[PDB]
Amino acid sequence: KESKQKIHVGPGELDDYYGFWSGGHQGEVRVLGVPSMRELMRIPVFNVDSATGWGLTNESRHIMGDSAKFLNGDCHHPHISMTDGKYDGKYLFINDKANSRVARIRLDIMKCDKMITVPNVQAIHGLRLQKVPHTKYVFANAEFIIPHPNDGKVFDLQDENSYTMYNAIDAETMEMAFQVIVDGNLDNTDADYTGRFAAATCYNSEKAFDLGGMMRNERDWVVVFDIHAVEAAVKAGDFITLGDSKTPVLDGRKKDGKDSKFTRYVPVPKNPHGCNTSSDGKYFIAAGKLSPTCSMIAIDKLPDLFAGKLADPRDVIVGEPELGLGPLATTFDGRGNAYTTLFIDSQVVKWNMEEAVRAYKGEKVNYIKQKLDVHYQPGHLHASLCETNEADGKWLVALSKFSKDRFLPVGPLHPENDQLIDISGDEMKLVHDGPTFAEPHDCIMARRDQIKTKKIWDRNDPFFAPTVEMAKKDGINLDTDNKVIRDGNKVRVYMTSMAPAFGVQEFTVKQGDEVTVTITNIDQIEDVSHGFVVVNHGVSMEISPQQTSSITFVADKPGLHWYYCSWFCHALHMEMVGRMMVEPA
Amino acid sequence: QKIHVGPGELDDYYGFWSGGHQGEVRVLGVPSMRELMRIPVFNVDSATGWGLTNESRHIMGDSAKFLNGDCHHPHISMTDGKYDGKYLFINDKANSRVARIRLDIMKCDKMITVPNVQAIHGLRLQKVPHTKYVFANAEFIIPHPNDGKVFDLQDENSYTMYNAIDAETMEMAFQVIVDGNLDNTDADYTGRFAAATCYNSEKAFDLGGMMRNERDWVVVFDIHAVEAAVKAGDFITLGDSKTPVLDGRKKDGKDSKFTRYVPVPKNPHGCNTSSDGKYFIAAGKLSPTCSMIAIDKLPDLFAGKLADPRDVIVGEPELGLGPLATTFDGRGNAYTTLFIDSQVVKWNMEEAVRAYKGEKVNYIKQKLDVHYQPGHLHASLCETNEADGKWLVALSKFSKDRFLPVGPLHPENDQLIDISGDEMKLVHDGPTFAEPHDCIMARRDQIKTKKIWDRNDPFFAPTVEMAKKDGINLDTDNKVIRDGNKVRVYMTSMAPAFGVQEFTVKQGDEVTVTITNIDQIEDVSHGFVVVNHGVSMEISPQQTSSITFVADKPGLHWYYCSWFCHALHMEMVGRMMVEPAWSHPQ
Ligand code: CUA
Ligand code: CUA
Ligand SMILES: [Ca+2]
Ligand SMILES: [Ca+2]
Ligand SMILES: [Cl-]
Ligand SMILES: [Cl-]
Ligand SMILES: [Cl-]
Ligand SMILES: [K+]
Ligand SMILES: [K+]
Ligand code: NA
Repeated sequence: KESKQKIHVGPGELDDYYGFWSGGHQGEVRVLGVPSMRELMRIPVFNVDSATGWGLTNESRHIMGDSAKFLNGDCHHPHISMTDGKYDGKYLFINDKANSRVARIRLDIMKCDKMITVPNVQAIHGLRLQKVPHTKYVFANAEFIIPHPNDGKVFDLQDENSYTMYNAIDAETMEMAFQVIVDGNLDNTDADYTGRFAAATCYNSEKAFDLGGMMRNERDWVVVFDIHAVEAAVKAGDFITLGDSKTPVLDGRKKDGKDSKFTRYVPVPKNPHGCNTSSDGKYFIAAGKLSPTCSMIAIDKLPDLFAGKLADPRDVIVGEPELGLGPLATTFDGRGNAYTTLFIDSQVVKWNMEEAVRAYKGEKVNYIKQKLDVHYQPGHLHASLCETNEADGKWLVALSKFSKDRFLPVGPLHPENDQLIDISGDEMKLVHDGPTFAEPHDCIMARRDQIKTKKIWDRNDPFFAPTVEMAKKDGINLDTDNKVIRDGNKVRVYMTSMAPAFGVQEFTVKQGDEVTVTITNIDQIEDVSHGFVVVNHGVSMEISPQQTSSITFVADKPGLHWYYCSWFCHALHMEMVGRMMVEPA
Repeated sequence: QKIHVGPGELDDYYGFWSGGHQGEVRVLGVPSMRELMRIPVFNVDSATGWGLTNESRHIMGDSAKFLNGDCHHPHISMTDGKYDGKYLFINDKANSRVARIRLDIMKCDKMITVPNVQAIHGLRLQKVPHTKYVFANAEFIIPHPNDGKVFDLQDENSYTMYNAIDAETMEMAFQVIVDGNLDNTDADYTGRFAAATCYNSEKAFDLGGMMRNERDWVVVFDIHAVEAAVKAGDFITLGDSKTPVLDGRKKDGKDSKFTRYVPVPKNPHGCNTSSDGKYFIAAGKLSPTCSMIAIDKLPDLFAGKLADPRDVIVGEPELGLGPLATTFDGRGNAYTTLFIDSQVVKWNMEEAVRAYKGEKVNYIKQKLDVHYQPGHLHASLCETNEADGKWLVALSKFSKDRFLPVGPLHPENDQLIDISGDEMKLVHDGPTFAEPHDCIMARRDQIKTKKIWDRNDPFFAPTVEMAKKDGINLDTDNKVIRDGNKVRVYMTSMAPAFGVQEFTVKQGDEVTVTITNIDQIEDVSHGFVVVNHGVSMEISPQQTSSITFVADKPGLHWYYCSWFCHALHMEMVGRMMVEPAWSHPQ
């Protein structure tokens, strides 16, 4: 009834929830403790991390594939895998708008373990997960219409072969499952609580490239996907492929006004943005952005819509409440209220969904409960467990783009303001302003008990299994060996490390040799991480307890070159060093 | 003392944290301990494009090829022994660099690779009469020349050097060859003396060798003597570097004019100047002590009026297991991390001095448990004669069970401690990524930042020069300049529209995009990302930023604004059209 949760997490006390923040155009994922709002860990994903060597090590570059050549990413939408509509703590997925990727993070090790470049698209933006029966598919929007093929003969966005596609990735294999060509474009997406339906907002129904063109239509739409119908067509072989990708491609466009089997287009005003599934599974709610509304699609009416039982796609709209200026996203407390960010008015508005549905029928009922000022210009917002049937109505985070005077000045570039709001009672209460770097757009919270992590690595972990395989071809037992393998101009150093000593403390090579150093940390004490840096060679990486990590570099400078442990690991940490001796050409 | 900063309240101090082996500098508010900004330095930042933009790579020079750094020691420029808020400097141990950050724009504006050395570790600034020199230690002994003919650390031409960088020019000023090696460093309150700890007086490469001697030393530098030798032209140069090199090694037991070696146990680490200017305090690490060098006595030591370099030691208090660093409250107390005992020990410097003369007095005042294994520690304004005795941060290397589990890699634990009273009080546990080693605090009124860029700012003046060569007025022009296989796009940006919304190139063209943000509203930053080309940068109000990339893929390629700038931010986009190679001269 009253909103009175405690926010202080004192020394020695622990946070109640994990928070997983997108890193925005900085490209990483950040783990926070909630309600303290402190950053506990950074998980490199699309960024190159000097500390752990993500982007430099062989294990990381193998996961990134050819996209290892890119040093940037732009991530917005972190989501946790589900079983039976509840978080299962297995995986976190996130998009990369800058280089068109999806990444998977394993929540037991808190590392990115798979990455895919989505084929034949540009800019992976919207991303959310199937909820029921479990996260079989990752659903991802490609935002920008492009020519097909994109070979430089045709540039017109109006061409019959210019379009974008909705993407489904197999969550477990991290291979593409299928793609659906759509009209217009794609902004954000969500899924239902059965597995049959997904939905995405579109703001460029006009297929224009200019600002005024993209705002011409009074209504764009939410495109709804009959995933069962897509799956049936794939199983029957009723698909095409594009370019050199084997991914099954289904055509979800309207042809001469005739609907595809795979899609329905529900008109929604106007350049709508957020696309959020209510926790009771009743509605896809589209945030109206240029229209001061949200539109509520009754998921219960979608089978009739696809069966041809409804005379008009607008018939699945059962509410369209007027809320305020610039609605961008919606979340849920599991008590029947929705909470929507108003970018222009700079507020969070709390409103009762069933009352909004009755107001749409002509009933005189006030569905707006409260408007709370936020600081300033909120984008997305997220209530604890909102993406699950266990939405607990405890905490809300609103992620606001202009912090202005809310923090000390730090130069021309400002932090975002991610504000923690207590929603446990009848009144929302602002309790903490959290400055963050580079515009997290969205975040996701999980109860402490939904996340189970490893304290030390398993020696059979898939994360470094290819390196274990390399060692096997060299006849190396990584748990014990300290040896230097010579192979023409290639040199493969294998060593164990146990604080405060590297297992190989010197080695000699020829100028120009390509050197690979593989280190296995055989300490068993939790938290005794080691590092490895080769001075003046651009080489740096983490080796945590029982991990094997490897890095490759060319020894292009004759002479003595020191290497050292970068992770303070022991009172003799400064002395944990070695020498690479490079004999001149 | 208020410990919690509520919504709408501001922090009272800035904190500048080192980013450790992550390579950036982090700006925190104190006492909230929240991170307000990240300043990329040695890391590549996807968000702002540091390491990708032409302006950043120009500042990095040839070292722009490295994607890593390892920074430990951030320090703020001083005038008359007080922070003046102009510059922050920090080391790079990984690739042997020093970087300068301009505190008005909160960006690294200068970087230097220190010549003929390996691993820049210790770094601190001259205090008096102002920060003319940045002092930096090269940690590892190497051969000179390091050409692969000699590897022996015991060769007469194998050594390391102490380094002085001109703070304003960010060019080398001089280097001093030393015996042993170099760990941490600090400077006095006169400008004459600096000092550095050494742990490898043995010139060894193995753990046992490096621990062999019961004492190493702190080496003291007479900067007046170095300066006088440099003006007299009495120096040599190494390799292709023109930096004056002076010889501070002993030769057959005889001291050089530039250095004195004060025996100190044992593999000492921290080297900290007391805020009253009396002492260089070396933390004994493998010896459970700190050693106090009376800066008073250094002139006499350099004049030969003392029988034993130890005679400048006036205190050696026994404190506990693994002393690593010392800081100061400005009330006559010192605070020392004990890495092994996992504590901060508060002690009275004058009473330790009296105890050294046999007067039995208990100089130890309190020991506070920290969590766990503290390295460096920093009290507010400790590096100045304004040491205010309010806040202390202890930066601990093992956080274990102090935060929620996050997998095998744990955060560090930087703990905020109230030292305003007689009793140290632990108030906040602050988790941090990648091992900040040290940090530095400044009062809010010691830092003055710009809200909008100046159009003549040196950060992008080279880009303005390039534009002028093309006849461009960056404040107004939206033009595509063609120059063979180079294409130079110049545009203004004003939310929510790029001033050039489309341009066409040939496959293989080298494209430079230069964008000047002509919005005047504070906080209205723009971004620029080219999809699937690895291209990303920030353009803040009144900044010009530029980036260069190869249009290696035919077809249409979207670009977009990455910084939420406007209600129509999703629609602030453009298109690069790349004509296929088969349609152009092979
Ligand atoms: Cu291993 Cu420090
Ligand atoms: Cu410009 Cu968003
Ligand atoms: Ca539209
Ligand atoms: Ca020694
Ligand atoms: Cl959304
Ligand atoms: Cl309620
Ligand atoms: Cl120090
Ligand atoms: K912002
Ligand atoms: K650590
Ligand atoms: Na992959």
